[PDB]
Amino acid sequence: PSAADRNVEIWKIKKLIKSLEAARGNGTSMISLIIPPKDQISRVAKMLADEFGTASNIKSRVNRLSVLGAITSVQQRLKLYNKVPPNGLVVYCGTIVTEEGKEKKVNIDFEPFKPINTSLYLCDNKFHTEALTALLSDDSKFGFIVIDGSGALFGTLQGNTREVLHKFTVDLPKKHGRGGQSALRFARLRMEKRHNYVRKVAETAVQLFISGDKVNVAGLVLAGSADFKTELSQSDMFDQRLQSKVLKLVDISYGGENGFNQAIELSTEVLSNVKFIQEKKLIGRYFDEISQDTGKYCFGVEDTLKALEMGAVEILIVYENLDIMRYVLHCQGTEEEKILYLTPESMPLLEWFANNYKKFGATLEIVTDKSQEGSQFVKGFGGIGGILRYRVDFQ
Amino acid sequence: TWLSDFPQAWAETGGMGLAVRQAPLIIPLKATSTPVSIKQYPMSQEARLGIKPHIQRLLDQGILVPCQSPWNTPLLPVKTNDYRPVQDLREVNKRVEDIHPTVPNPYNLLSGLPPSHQWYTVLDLKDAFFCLRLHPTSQPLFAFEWRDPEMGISGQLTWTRLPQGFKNSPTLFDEALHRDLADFRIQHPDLILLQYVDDLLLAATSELDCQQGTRALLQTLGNLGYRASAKKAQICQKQVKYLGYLLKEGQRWLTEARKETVMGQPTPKTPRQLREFLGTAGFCRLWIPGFAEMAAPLYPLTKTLFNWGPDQQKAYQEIKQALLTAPALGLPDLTKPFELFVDEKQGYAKGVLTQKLGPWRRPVAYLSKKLDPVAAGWPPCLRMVAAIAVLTKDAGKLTMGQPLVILAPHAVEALVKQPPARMTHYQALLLDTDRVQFGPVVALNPATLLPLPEELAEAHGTRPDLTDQPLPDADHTWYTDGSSLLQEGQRKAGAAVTTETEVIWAKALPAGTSAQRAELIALTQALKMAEGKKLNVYTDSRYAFATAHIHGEIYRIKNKDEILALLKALFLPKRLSIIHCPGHQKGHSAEARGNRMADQAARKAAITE
Repeated sequence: PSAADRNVEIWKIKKLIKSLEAARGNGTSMISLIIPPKDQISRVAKMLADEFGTASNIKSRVNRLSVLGAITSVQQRLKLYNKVPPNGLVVYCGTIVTEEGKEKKVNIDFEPFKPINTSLYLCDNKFHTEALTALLSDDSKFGFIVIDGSGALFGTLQGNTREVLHKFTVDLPKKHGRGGQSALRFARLRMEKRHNYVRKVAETAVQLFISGDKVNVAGLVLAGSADFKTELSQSDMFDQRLQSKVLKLVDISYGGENGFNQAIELSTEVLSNVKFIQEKKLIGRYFDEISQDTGKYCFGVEDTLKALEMGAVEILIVYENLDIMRYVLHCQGTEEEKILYLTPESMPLLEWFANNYKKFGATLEIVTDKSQEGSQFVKGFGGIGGILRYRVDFQ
Repeated sequence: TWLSDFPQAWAETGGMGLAVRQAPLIIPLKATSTPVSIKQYPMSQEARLGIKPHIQRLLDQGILVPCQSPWNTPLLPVKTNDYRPVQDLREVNKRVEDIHPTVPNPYNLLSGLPPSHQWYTVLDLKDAFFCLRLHPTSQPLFAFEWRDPEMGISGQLTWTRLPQGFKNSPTLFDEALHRDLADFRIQHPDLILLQYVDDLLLAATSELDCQQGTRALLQTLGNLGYRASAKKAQICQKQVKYLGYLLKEGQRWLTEARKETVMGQPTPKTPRQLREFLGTAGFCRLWIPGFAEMAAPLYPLTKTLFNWGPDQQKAYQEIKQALLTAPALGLPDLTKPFELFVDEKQGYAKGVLTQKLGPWRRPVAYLSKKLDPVAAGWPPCLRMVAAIAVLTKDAGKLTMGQPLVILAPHAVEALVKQPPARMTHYQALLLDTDRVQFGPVVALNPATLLPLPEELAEAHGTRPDLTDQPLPDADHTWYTDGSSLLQEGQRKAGAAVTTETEVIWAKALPAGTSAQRAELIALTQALKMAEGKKLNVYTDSRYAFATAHIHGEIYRIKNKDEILALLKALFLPKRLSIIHCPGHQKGHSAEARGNRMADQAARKAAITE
């Protein structure tokens, strides 16, 4: 699990939901077969040939041909896969109108990430992509810290149903007891025990959320009453691993378990907007790389592909809507090369990266123009470039 | 029964009219005006004989009379062969002293109507203007010659009453009628009465209130000596036509005839017909969504080069489209709370004043206005505030200081607080929150300008409209390079800003500088000499591009000098596009021929100082 490598897979789901909805055939010509993990393969082989006899009786020539050729298509395809892999098998077969007229068999078959009970089979004039988009409801584990003079709470908000973890309090003196010491002798004891309390907060957060390798929590939100809602942000008493994962710092009163529930209610929008906040941080660090003149960046097409094949590039940052295509042909004089066009005189390049980023490099992140730093990245640098490991020449 | 009950009030039974309470009218002239005697048009016998019975009937009614004036004007026949007379009084109307048309436009006259009264009664007065007398001092003015070429009768006539064609007549009539009916307004409250020149509308609560009011009103008109049209009247109806506006049950459309006058004039091509195509549509601007932004391409042809392009042929057609799709508007009711949605784009405000009908919103108007130049220069959320402000000022005319819930695509209530000049004027009538209020952020229909089910901060901003886009106008193609490494001794230090054929600008630098500061200094300089000539600048060095294209970033780096010059130097040419094309500079298409030429300028023409 890499929360970055997963976000490209979820992008490739979003682009398959765009293209399958776009394409449409003619009469009952579109099979939307989804197999779970647990169900057997010859059971499905038996259930298809069942419907082949129910599609022998149809009696409507052209669509009767379309169903028989498509059920004949999936049975050949399903035979080359021995039983079911640990996630399942999602499938889409049917004939549809493409560009310039013509006919086009699409033929899709693959393994996603866990549709356990998803067992759907539907033949129709259009595909059925309701189960795939059901995979994109996954609100991740979101962390919470609330601090007050009396005590502190640690917990989790995973979507809507709420959770709580460690209830801990630390004593610090209230008001000003002006007994047998002096005016200022208590002021020193206030920072002492506050900074003590903050360190204990820092260590307790370091223990429960991280677990070990990879941080358990996908994103954190902070909240408090006094300097606790300033002190922790500015000073990196809080940094240790999880500081980068912080979404937004919230202002609250109360400071008990009802502070928890003000925070979750003021941070419902921000937890659902992971991609947008994480985008603006990733573009944020890209622009900081140019600001410091630290030469760990690149941009434009020919400079990017250089950073890719060299394997300097750590993190690739590409706009989802790249008009560019890549191209590979036999040419004149029987040879093989790569051009990458912009304007007219194969597939998209964003699609190519999505598949092969792991090969040389090798990290990918998809970005949008809605973000005001993302907007800058797009119309300024043409929507392509990335984070590198060291100083690069080019020219 | 209505005709028998009011014998004097109706034109068909009551005879000719005569406003008995109105004294004859003297007509003030300009100091520099004198009597003008025009040759009468030599007329056809077929026409002249066709006119005579109309003139004969006026003489018998005492309206026309013989005279011997030093003024004269012509007599134009008109129109089947049934020739009726027209005078043409242009040469008089030039010489006459103007009066101020105190008359407010038909719509905003109707804006003085409530939907509490849904029982109507419309009249119009036949040969209205003739009921006002003309003081003998003024009579000679309107003289015209007449003849009979089969009788020798070549002599002068003139008017005892107010003629038809004199410029001030509608206004002069309006005042007079207003005065005559102020008596009726005082002794009949509860009813609403609307007049504009020769048209009347009597609004009532029940059918009973209308019938009694109508009777009262008619009885008065006969007493005063005005004559109403028995044919074209509309007595005690729920639905009525008035001033080209169809009313019914608290709603207000345009009558198809009022549309037709705008729809039934050809593509003008002259500055008069164009100005008066906008003039005529002006009364209908309250039904057109976003009239200001629709009518943009035509206002430059007010006053001129008359290039009627596709953008204006489109704009002229969007208006007819909008007129054909003109909806019901509600009368302002003044008890309910009102709701003004607003949007702005391309320097043009546009929005809709609505209010509650059941659980729905039925629009009352479509208010739009262009943002004035100083405001049109401001950033997006600013220009959204201005628009709200402008439409709110105008809305006030219709709301009469009643509850008002503003909406917009950018929630900008927080902005009212912090503007880092002009805001005293706005904040006055925005944050005076006795009448005014904001409401939820929301998207609008490009078409209807009504809200959509759809849910930002106003805490942002930094950079211009810079792109990586060889702009479509294609102005100066300028290639920038520099050189501060060592060759055959010490560090060279030289810049250049060329084109594909010419040299344009070049120099040397100080002995110091850096390695790649050269490229900045050359680009800064390349961006100084440009202002209203668009420019696209090609950069050989890639450090130059990025730092220069980011944007514009404030900070809380150890080379601020050149940088802070570059950062500020970029606001200078209108619409800029910094591109970077070392792809490839080694080389040669119809593009990198000039990149090559900038690289050969900054090396050779560099060793001088």
